[PDB]
Amino acid sequence: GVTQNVLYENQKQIANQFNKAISQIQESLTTTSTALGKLQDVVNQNAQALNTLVKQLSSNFGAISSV
Amino acid sequence: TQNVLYENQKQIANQFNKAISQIQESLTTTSTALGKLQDVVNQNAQALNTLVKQLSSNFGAISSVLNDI
Amino acid sequence: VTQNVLYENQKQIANQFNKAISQIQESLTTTSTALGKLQDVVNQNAQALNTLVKQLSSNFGAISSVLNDILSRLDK
Amino acid sequence: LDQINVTFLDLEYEMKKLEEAIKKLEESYIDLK
Amino acid sequence: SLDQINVTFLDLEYEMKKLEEAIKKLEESYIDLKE
Amino acid sequence: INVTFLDLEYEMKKLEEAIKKLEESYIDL
Repeated sequence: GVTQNVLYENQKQIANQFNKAISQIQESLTTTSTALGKLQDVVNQNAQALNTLVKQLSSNFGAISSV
Repeated sequence: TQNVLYENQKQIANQFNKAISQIQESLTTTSTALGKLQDVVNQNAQALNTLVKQLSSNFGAISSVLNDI
Repeated sequence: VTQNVLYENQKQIANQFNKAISQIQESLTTTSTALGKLQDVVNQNAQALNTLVKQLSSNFGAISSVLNDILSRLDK
Repeated sequence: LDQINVTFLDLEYEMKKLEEAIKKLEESYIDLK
Repeated sequence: SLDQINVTFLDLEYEMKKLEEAIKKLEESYIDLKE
Repeated sequence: INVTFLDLEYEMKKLEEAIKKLEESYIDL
């Protein structure tokens, strides 16, 4: 009877703590995918800027060389 | 009562083990993405260093021609 | 007996849970650390690129104007 | 200098896999009697 | 001219804060089983 | 001009470890 009560109370704690942890894990995974998104956007943007710089560099180097 | 407690423990274990399986997949995914990010970042870092190399080379080559003229 | 089995199972559940939570926290600390590093390297190389564009425009302006004044001075 | 080329990044798959993970964690939840 | 080349910067401080919060709230989720 | 390189191999190792230690945390009821 008393033991039954203790086990029930422990299960209450286990469920509450578990569900709480799961809620936090989900938010942290949302945060992680958000950051990955941002990182990707900035990396690819600066990749593009670098390709475009190389393009305009070759064009100006060729224009100055021909002169 | 014994039956109810047993059934609740079954749920707790199944749900826990399921969540753990998903967490492992998501951590594998996260390390994979980090790997990719690193590879692309370092590749473009190398392209930038190499561009600076070839820039100094061409700048020095055109400067020395301009100076001797 | 039945009470013994339920007790043993709860002990396992708690230990395994708390262990998993400890590992999850370490992995989230690791993840934020990596994000920090990624940010630092990305922004550093972004700066290096802006600075390269600055010194590039300065040298392009300095060299591509010498050729034009030579276009005028080779006609004299 | 055309031999200097840069690379691009696509993690869409990874991000989809995370969105999946978070949705399947909703499923794992606990409701006792 | 080359002013059309623009470089961007990254700020994921909010994201890292949200992770630090998550970890701190997982500390509140441990199980102190009353023996 | 200074460019820098990234090395998060330690971090990825630590994640692989985490995943492997989560395999030890399942519940055999």
